[PDB]
Amino acid sequence: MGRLQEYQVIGRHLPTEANPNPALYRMRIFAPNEVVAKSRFWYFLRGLKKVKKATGEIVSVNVISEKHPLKVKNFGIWLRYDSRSGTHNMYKEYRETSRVAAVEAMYADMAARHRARFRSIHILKVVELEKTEDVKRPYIKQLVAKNLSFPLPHRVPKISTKKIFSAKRPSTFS
Amino acid sequence: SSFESVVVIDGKGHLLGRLASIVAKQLLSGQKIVVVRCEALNISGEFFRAKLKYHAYLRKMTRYNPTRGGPFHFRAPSRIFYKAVRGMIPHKTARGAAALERLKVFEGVPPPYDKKKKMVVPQALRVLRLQPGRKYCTVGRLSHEVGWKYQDVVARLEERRKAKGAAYYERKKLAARQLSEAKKAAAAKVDPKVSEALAAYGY
Amino acid sequence: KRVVLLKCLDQGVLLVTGPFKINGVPLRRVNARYVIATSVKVDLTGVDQAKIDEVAQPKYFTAEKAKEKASEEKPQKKPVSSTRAADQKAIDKALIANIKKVDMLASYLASSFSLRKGDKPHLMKF
Amino acid sequence: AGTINKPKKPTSKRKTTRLRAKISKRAAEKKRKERKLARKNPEWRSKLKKDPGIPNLFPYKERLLQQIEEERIRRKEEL
Amino acid sequence: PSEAGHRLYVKGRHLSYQRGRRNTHPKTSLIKIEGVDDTAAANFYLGKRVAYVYRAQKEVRGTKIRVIWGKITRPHGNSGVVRAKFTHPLPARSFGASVRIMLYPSSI
Amino acid sequence: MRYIHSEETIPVPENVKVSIKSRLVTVEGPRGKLQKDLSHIAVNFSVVKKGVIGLEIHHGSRKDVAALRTVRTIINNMIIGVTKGFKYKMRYVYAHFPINVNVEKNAETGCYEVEIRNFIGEKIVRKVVMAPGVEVEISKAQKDELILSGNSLEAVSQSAADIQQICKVRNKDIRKFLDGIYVSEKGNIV
Amino acid sequence: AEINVEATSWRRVEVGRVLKLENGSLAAIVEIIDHKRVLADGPSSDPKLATPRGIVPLSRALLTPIVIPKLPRGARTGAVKKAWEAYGVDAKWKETNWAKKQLQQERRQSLTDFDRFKVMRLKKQRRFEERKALAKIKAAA
RNA sequence: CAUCGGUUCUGGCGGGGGGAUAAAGGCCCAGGGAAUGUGGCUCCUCCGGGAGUGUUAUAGCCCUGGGUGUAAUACCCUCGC
RNA sequence: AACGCGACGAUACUACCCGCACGUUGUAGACGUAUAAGAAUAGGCUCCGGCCUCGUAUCCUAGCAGGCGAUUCCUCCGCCGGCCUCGAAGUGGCCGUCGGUAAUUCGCGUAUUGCAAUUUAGACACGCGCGGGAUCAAAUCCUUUGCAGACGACUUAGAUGUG
Repeated sequence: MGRLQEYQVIGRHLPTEANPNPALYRMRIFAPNEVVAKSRFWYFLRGLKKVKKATGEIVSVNVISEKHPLKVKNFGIWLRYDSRSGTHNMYKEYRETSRVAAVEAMYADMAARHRARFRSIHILKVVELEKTEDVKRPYIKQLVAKNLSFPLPHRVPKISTKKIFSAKRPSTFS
Repeated sequence: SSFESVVVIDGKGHLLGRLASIVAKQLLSGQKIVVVRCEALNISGEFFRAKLKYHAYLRKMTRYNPTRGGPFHFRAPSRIFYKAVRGMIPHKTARGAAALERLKVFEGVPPPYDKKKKMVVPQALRVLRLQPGRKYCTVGRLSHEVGWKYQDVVARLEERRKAKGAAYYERKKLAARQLSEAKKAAAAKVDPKVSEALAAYGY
Repeated sequence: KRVVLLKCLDQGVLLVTGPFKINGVPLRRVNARYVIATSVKVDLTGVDQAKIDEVAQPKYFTAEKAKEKASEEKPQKKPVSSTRAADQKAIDKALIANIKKVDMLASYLASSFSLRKGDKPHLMKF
Repeated sequence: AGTINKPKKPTSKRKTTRLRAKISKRAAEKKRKERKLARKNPEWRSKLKKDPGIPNLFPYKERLLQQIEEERIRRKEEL
Repeated sequence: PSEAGHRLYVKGRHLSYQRGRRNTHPKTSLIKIEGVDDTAAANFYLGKRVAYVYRAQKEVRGTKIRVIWGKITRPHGNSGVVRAKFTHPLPARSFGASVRIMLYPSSI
Repeated sequence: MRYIHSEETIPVPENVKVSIKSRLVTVEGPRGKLQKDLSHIAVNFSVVKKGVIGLEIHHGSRKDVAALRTVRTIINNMIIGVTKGFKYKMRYVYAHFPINVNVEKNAETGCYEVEIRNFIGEKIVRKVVMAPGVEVEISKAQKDELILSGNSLEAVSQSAADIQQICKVRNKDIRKFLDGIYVSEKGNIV
Repeated sequence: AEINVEATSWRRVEVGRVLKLENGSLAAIVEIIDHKRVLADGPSSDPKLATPRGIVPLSRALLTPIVIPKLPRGARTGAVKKAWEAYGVDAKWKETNWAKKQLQQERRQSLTDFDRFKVMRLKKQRRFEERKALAKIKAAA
């Protein structure tokens, strides 16, 4: 859902006389910016603990960048989405180069295939498949095969949309 | 983008609505358009849907007097394309009428358009637009099934035109071959300084 | 036409010459907003800057204009002043001598410029 | 059916303003009525929600169960 | 003899006025310049002088040819169409007619 | 799901000569020559091994993968047709009125022509013209049997179906009136 | 079993296949992500043909006939550079007709008005000899 | 046309700051590991290539720590021309 | 189709045709208003060697809006005539004469439109002209007919006859 960045958001309850050192809660949140990241932090924290924004504070917001954005990786995402019936689990896999790109591909795929919006999807886990034996979806298993080489038949050539007329009928073989 | 005196378009392999939209925009911009071979135009979707749509068009007729005011249903592919273009132009104004006077549509390639350059529009070509596996049809088949009477005459005139074009093509091949031998012969007489300067300039 | 710039005057005016024997443009004033500067540059070595400044004097061209207009208004050519002709020759002798060294430059200056089909002024290099 | 050779009267998708306004008002009245019947509805409703659980095709479900069991033992030892 | 042309201008077509869907404003005109297909190409011809040349009936001051003068102000859209302002608004009948975009005033 | 690669194999015997150009299959054999236009299905042909034709689809869906089986069976049936041929034996049975079948070969059209007479005593004379390449004979070994032979399975089976459909009883009980011409045996000539 | 199959033969995307991007630079596929994107690295010494390592969409790339032979999958920039200088990808690209067309395009767009005039004059001078040769050819045969 | 003032649209360039003092990445150093197992060895063969073995060999990859390094670049903010 | 088209016959009159002689004549709008293979797109082109993303191409493009005289070249263009050819709404090829013609180089002229002001320049159609060649026609009212008809309209007949 947009150019997403992963943030660690650490927050806590406001210190009182009973608890001078309240517990810190850290979450990894995919959001377009820090305001949305803090909003999602307060939402997920209201879903789990007796802390809201008026009674708590944000200790830290940091950006978690990808360690190796130049390495092709397989990601398994376990998610829960809310439909007309209720909340359902989905396990999906994406062959991307970063967790953020995997999450954008996830959001586009769920919007395309199940009409699920950003407001109705909970990202529960995003993990890296260390071995290719952990890959379970056949559309990624056909990509992790040995000596994968394929042609590209029927490639429509890119002709400028401002050039209306051409004197040669284009070919679709390059 | 280039302004031309007249643009001759080959209707073969083109989609009706996309070609009509592009042609109508050119006509209202002020460009003379001549579209030929309207029987070879393409409509996406398989033939029964186009037949259904044209029969639904034929169903509509004025009740009290069918000789006036009613939808006049034309069975020619050229005037089917003309109807598609006319729906995309404000034809009830003087500007739209004058835009429509800049358009000519024909079945086949009548003379002297047979000896003129015919261009194609890549934004409306069926092979470049439709996904492989999708079905399509031709406007000429629909026209023949709804009442066009000159499918065979246009056809026979097209094999005559193609035979004459084949003879022209053998002549053009001979001319190109003699031009190549002339260039190879003249490469040994032109000044090497001139040749090097042209090669450095990009020619 | 293609001319040779000699001196930049004030308020956007330029002093140019053809040379006259090359393409027919004499010593003249133009405006800098109505010219295109071609990347080629003719050497001015041998051309006398004192006479360039004498032509670049403010009343070199506009003087006696009412006199030729009143004298000429069978049609007859307006006579070129001897000062103009002598300065024209004296400036353009060394200019033609410099131009004839570079190949095809005399023919390039004698020829006129015109836009052709496909010629896009926003993509050209001059 | 001989639809292709002889089509029938078309079904118009061009809705009327009367129909649009009436449909909108009936929809709003239905929403209010279902809210009233929801407030008056005597069917039992569980406070807790039956959680769907963890998918079987998640490859690290065993490691996640290890983590949950370890944290449970740690919490029991702390308590 | 010389076998060349004498064109020192770029061709253009007068498309329409500045308008919404319904309301048109004749004070500003839209011109499609030949070969200009984007805003970066239109930026070269911002500020150039554009002339609409037409022919009248009565010969006035030695000619039957009239000129409406104007100039290019700003690009329009993304496809190289430019906006122009003239001394008098161009005729509505000239939608699709030809105009001359000259190369002056020059920054080259 | 869009499958990256799917392939099928067709073995070719030594007598069979296969020429494929622009999805136009021409199969040559001891018995004759067959030709078919498979340009309506996106298939890439190759020679993966000496005497094996390889069918492949790249980036196709499940339907595009499944169509290769139809292509494989069609080309295999063409090979079987040019090698061994196809033969449909049909029987015509009657209750009271004997059915008269006369087989000729119209030479100007170059095709066989089957003429059926005296079906349920009807005075009409039914006539079926066969597809080119289909040879019809009256079997001398058995009683009231036609034999349709050819290299094209579609042509032979369609001609047999046309013979079976042209002799159909109307406005009568099919439990009581059992007459007609029926396809008895389907097999190969060799 | 005479089998005569004349079919299309596309170029294939694979580890070692050299791509030509829209800006004119070159890259090599080091790992295939999916059927629409690849991971590529252009470690060329020439700045014009160089491409930083990263994701290349296959829509914005062209399949060159140059394939680096025996290149491991996922090899880093040092290994791809070693294979590049070992195989001589730059020289084969210069021999490729695509780069000749691109070089002709740069030579045509880098012309000034004096250059265009000289091109016209020398082209007429060459055209004189070509016209004489064509007239001689048509007269003889 | 030139030099200005008010408003505004658009293009380029030179700096500064921040984050994991970006993350990467290149080149070195020290360990560890695996296969979509490189070389080698073995077995099948249509001898075109497959199958098995094992950790770099006649390819390489991944993980961890250190140096160049206060590296560059992206992004955000900002000073000007 | 009474604002679709074709063939044919006769065409008085300034009416018809040819040549140049020009338009305060008209044109949804000349400015190089240049460019014929067909066919396929999970395949094509070729000169048979190879080539194919790419029309970002090819042709043409210099001279008082383009002169005069040479040096030089046998290239390109145009008008006529002959022979063929072109019917989808009909036009190109070859040959021959004539005229023009920087592919190379040079001389003489360009000014003064004064620092920009459409570069009045093309095509088609129309009119007024002269100077020549060609041809001497019909329709309608009226009388009549009844194959027709409210009236118009329609079928006929009216010039020497088979009236």
